[PDB]
Amino acid sequence: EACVTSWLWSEGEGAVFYRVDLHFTMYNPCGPEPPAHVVRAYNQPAGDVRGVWGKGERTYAEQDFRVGGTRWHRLLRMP
Amino acid sequence: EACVTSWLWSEGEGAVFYRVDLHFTMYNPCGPEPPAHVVRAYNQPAGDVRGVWGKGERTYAEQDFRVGGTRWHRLLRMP
Repeated sequence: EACVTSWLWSEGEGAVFYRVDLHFTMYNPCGPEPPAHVVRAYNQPAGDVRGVWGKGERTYAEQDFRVGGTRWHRLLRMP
Repeated sequence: EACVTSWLWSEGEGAVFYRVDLHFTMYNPCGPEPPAHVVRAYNQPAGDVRGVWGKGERTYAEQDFRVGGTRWHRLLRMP
């Protein structure tokens, strides 16, 4: 049982910032449901990747994408 | 501060299963580092999607992919 993280922010005014942490720790979920738009945004397969940052040790991949009508960003661990 | 989840399993003998939960709750991470191969597998942009299951209310998208030499699967919430 352990953990990693990633971040998730949007562009345009009214932008939201996200510091997400993922825990790899039969019935029922594990809590509530934030704004559902922030879920359908962190999951969407942004097949395009145009960034590789961080300092490794740790390696993050940066990936912009438009959903509906709002441009995001999403940097995830990538060893 | 709240939560969603998703699952992550592999094919071929010696397969691992994963029940992952994501918490959208300046310095430092948030814990340890599981087997790094399971991180570089849940993050990889599987741009291809060939599944839409669950019962909605809740909606999951199913998406197979080959990394290196191991075929996975990955079903994520998609409202």
